[PDB]
Amino acid sequence: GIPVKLLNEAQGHIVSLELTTGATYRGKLVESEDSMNVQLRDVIATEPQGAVTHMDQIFVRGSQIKFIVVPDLLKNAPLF
Amino acid sequence: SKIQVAHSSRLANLIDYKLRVLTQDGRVYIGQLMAFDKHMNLVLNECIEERVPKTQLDKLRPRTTLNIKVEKRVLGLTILRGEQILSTVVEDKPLLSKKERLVR
Amino acid sequence: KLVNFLKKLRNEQVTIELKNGTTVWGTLQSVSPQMNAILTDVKLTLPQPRLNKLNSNGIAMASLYLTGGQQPTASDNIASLQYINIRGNTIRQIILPDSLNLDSLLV
Amino acid sequence: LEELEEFEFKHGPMSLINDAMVTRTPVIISLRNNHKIIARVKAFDRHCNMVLENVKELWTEKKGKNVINRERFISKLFLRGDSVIVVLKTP
Amino acid sequence: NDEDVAFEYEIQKTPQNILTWKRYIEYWKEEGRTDKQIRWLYERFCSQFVTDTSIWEDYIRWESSRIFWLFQRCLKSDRICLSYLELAIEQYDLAMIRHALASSLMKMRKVWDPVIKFVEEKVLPLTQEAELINVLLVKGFTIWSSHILERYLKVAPQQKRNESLATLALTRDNITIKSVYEKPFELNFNYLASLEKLGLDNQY
Amino acid sequence: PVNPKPFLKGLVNHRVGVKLKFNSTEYRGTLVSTDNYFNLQLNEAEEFVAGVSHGTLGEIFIRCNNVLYIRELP
Amino acid sequence: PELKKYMDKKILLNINGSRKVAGILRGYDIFLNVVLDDAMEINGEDPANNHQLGLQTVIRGNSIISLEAL
Amino acid sequence: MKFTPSIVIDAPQYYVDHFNGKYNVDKCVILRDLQLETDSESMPSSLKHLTKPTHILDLTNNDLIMIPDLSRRDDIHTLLLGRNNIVEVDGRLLPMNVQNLTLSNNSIRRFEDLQRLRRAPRTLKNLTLIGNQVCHLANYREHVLRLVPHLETLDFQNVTAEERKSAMSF
Amino acid sequence: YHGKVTAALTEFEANWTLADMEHWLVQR
RNA sequence: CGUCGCGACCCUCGCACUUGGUCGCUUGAUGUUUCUCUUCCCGUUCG
Repeated sequence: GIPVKLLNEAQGHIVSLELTTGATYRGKLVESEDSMNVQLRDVIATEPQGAVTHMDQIFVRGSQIKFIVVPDLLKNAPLF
Repeated sequence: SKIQVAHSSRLANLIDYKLRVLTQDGRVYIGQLMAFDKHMNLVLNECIEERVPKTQLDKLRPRTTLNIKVEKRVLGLTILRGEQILSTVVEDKPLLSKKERLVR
Repeated sequence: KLVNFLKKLRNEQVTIELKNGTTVWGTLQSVSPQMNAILTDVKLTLPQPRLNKLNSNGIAMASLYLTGGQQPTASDNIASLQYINIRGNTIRQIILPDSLNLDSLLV
Repeated sequence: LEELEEFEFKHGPMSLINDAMVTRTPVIISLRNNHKIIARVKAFDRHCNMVLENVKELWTEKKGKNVINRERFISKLFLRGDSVIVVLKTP
Repeated sequence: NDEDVAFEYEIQKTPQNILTWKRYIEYWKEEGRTDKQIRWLYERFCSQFVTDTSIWEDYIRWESSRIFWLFQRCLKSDRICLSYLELAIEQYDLAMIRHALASSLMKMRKVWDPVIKFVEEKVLPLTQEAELINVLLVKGFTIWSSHILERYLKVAPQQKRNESLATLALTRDNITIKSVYEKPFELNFNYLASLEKLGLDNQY
Repeated sequence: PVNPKPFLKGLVNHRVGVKLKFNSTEYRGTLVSTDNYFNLQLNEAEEFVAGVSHGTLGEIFIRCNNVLYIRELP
Repeated sequence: PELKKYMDKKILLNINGSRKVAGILRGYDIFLNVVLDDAMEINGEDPANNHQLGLQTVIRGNSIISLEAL
Repeated sequence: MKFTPSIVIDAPQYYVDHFNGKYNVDKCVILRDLQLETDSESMPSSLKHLTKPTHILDLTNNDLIMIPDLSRRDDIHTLLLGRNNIVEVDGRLLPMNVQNLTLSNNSIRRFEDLQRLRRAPRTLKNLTLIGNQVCHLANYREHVLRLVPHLETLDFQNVTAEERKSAMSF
Repeated sequence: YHGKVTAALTEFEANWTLADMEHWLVQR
């Protein structure tokens, strides 16, 4: 339904997502899939404890996403 | 005092209602429900997370005289994944936008 | 099969017990095909000894407090909610009304 | 479709539960939280959901360094099947 | 407790604000004041508005034997009497169900079809060789259903006239059929039978 | 070769040890039947926790998801 | 998994149990199973603590948490 | 007017953003210029109808003689009471988690009228007392500070470390 | 009326304010 | 470990639809990982 489509509308923007592990990633959503798999590019990663690190590109499996934070502009999307 | 909702209110009726969404790691997400899914994936606008710190958790034990000081993160427009939801509770109804106050 | 039995229990008082041990006393208003319950005039509770074992029950106590209904400081952490929607995967047990004529519902 | 269900409940492993239901004998269900339930099966399905009668629930709880048994009697109950570890036929 | 008085002063501010009385009642439900207390408050809620029935209909929705007693009062005092037609039909005492409905049609009527089935379908099944020659020789050697049928035929269209006449015959309305017919073969022969059984030999 | 389900259908009427993924429990018993979903029915079962027997159970039905492995016992 | 852009490139996976495996992606699956060539178990900075795994290595997809390019 | 249930139930509720800058998140309940006179046999029982949660309660320009008994509120982090006729500041009556309190242009005349401010919750970060008679008195600011030294702002002027370190020495 | 009463048919058919509390609130 | 801030030096002259750099916190508080308590003035609540 709408929640995955909203993650398609977020492509090209800086998403922030938290995993079940507590790890955080923030970066440009370059791909996303109906399973909520995502690809982030130019990624600020963060271990659950808060130790930051940086990565060029990452793929994240949907099963392990806790939540995804999406740009505020998309509250204007025609989906709603 | 608190909000009452009609007993027939399915999740599809609670769109634009501000929910508290309770999740498998003991945290709550609070925001107006913009959309949902068969999985209970949720879109929460202007979302704010709360958690109970381990320093406050002791205050939940036996002796409204307890006053827990939760820790909060303002998240913004957020998609919750369905696996994480334990339960949802209605916190508030759709309010008038403050624009509507403006007299002229 | 038997979720279509639960769908008949509308407007009847049930004590749902959750996987984490929280007990939800309330009037059952709905059961989705996936066992998502909706209940009204609810009283969440955590059994007495569970409040002493915070390594296992800290998450349960935190989710109970964060419902915002625990304005009562009653022991066993009672929280009162006018409405709750419970995702069906979280249900451990449903303690049914004693007077329920099971045969008429199952047949 | 449903013919396979009537096959599997008759020949397959759940024939134990079916036999216990038909002969009305109590089963000792063992749950993922280490609670036992001793009860009569009134109905079940492929997920091992059950409607149970005369449920007796049994478990240990701990005080300090020793354990005290606890008990409940529940007249009628429904059990979500994902929580079942084992079901044992009472002799 | 104090909290009632906060609504009472509000009633003294503007008593015709219906939402004040509604919120006052709602608080008394939420705390659970007794039935005989809430009755006094609902009767106040009606008495301040005795010119309009809608508040009586909310009262009846809470009083739901006293709801039938007050409904008999509200029928004596017409859309609510139309709403009563299903309850009134189940009383089966036809004068008590029919009089309020015909009064509501007089001050309009929607019961005109359910009561027709109350005649032919509901009342009529219960209200209805050599042996025949023996009976005839012995003779030789020696009406609520009818009223219901007449009421139905009073405003019945031409197509249902035969059905009404047949219902009158099934109600053993010999005199009524004889009177009405004086104003299809089967109807004529039914009038024959009414004359023959009533003993009007010269006309028969 | 022997695929999982043909193999398990071959162990029926032979004694197996079903080790669960939980509680370090292993049930040792005669396999009577199995589901397409790999539920199991054992007879003459013995509960073992960490190799210490909790005695003979009789018949047991074991839900598929609790199982770590089934091993044949010689 | 439109994962093709990683093919024959080196990747580092974080997988269930906080374990990490690095290797060359030689194939993938609907369930996000993956095949690694030249695979290595990683658990520290010290190359003596990291272990060269087998010539071929299949990772069952529900275990993968993230799959990070190198 | 005086407090009645419809007044407290009908009151405009809308989310504001003044505490966040980006998102509208604080429910502001408006009771302004409404000329509610206080009456203990009408007001607190009416305030049992004040919606929950609520975060700013704006009782500006009302005829209250003391701070309303909102002591049962965990949620009202901002209480506005400007231009009211408050005479005494009983810190028991404040909300449990009140952070900002605005007593501008009330009728407070002596430090004895302030003395029970000491009882206010340690969550109180902001106080406004401008336009009270008390603001003209000598050592007024130092008095308010040693009554409640954990203020961060008093009369919209920052409580410096030396002011706090003075106030806590008493 | 639903017609007029007659005995033969009758037998078969039968055999089938603010002021309430305002002043009190002015003194209590 | 991080994070809210606080307060000083370093950026900008103003009518829109993320002010920037840097230092002390010798505590201004706060969240989170890993390792191994007596006593005296006193504020405020409870039955």
